[PDB]
Amino acid sequence: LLLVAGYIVRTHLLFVSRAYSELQTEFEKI
Amino acid sequence: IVDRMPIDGWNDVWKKLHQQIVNVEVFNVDVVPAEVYTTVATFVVWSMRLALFVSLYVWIDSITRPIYLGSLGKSRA
Amino acid sequence: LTVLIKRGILILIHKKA
Amino acid sequence: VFIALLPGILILWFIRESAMLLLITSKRFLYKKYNQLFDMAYAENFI
Amino acid sequence: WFVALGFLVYAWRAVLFELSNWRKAAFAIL
Amino acid sequence: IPEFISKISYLSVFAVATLGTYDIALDLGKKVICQRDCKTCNGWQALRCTMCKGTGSVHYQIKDYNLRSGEKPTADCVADAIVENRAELVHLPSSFNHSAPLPSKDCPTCDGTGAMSCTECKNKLQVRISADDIMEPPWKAYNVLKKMDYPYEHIVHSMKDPSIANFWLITLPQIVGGFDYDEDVKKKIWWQYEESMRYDQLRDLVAKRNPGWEYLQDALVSIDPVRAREDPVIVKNVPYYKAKKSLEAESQKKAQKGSRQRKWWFF
Ligand SMILES: [Zn+2]
Ligand SMILES: [Zn+2]
Repeated sequence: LLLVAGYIVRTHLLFVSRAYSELQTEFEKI
Repeated sequence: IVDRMPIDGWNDVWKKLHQQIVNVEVFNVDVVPAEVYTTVATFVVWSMRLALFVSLYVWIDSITRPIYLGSLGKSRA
Repeated sequence: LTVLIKRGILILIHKKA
Repeated sequence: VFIALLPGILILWFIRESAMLLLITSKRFLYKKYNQLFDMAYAENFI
Repeated sequence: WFVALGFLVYAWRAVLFELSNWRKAAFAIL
Repeated sequence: IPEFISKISYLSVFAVATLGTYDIALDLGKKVICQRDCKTCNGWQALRCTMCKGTGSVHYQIKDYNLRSGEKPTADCVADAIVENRAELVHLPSSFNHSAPLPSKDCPTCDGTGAMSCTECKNKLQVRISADDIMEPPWKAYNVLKKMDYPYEHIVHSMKDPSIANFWLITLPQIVGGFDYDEDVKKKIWWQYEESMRYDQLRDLVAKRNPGWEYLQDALVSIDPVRAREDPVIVKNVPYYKAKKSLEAESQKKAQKGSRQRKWWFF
């Protein structure tokens, strides 16, 4: 259970980081 | 609050404690509601900080920014 | 409640807040 | 331990889904805006 | 607004913590 | 100037956002990290400092003195050597009880706290990975209660009676268990018991203050060292106690003189 939770966390963290970076660049476009 | 009561004085310490004490107080606080409090609390508190910052940003921005086969028809006309 | 001092030190503490 | 670990996973999942929604909506909006800006200039005439 | 009211009544003492820090930081800045 | 402020605020809100995400990112790992468990200190990283027993007020002594050629072993010369550290300063435990109470200062091994941290535990491995701390186990409770000893002193002292020893040693196991002892078992129990009662018989006999009790005192200090090192009945210095007893006798004599001539002036 802990390993599954950690894997889900790592995927979520990577997705959130790249999403917020892209949102920053894209709102800087406008 | 006593610091780092190490391992094995208690059975001697309770030798005197039990004769001096008139009333002990024991606290019962589990771990899981505390952890649920940590996760929900950091979520709500950091969203509160984000809300304050985004409100300040949008207000100061809305105030400050307005102050600122190819030679057929070309041979006979 | 289980606060973490750096260099990896776990300290159990009183109830909450 | 399961119900203890659940809310952090859930709140991070909501954060991820909200970020995905915002990014995708902004992507569609900027795509249509840039295409409309190009189409005032290069397409049929315009209004 | 209602789920926000529930969530703020739920975590009252931590909200008072953060508000105390906000007031202290503002008075230290001023 | 305005665009820079707008840009830095619009970047600050997103910096707040990513920092806040990192907070929960560390928080989820924060309740699945625990302190590494040892077997000396059980992960508490502290055991009672045995070289001071936890009291801390250890005795100190000068062992050797490098005296200058032409001086006498006085006390002020020893103090002057202590100033320049030309005398061997050694630490004696307060567990050893001496005839002359030496200066009792703080124990350097624990800095006055009374405990030694578990130096076997190292900084690189002070944390574990197990989520054992969330589900409170049976084994941690049983272990922390396994070092509570169920202190039996409330029966061992009360056990010194022939009928009561008969009861506790023989009758209770024969009734509860439903078995019957062999005669070898009963006789070995009785022999080991009578052999164990030697020290308390000798303590009772030396407690009479009968004449020639110093011989039984040396018998007590000979039969068992560790217990006789802590028995309050045994006096460290015999002439001390003897002359103090004689002095107290003459003191109550002169007290009687005072209390009898105090009643001959009001008449
Ligand atoms: Zn240890
Ligand atoms: Zn010590």
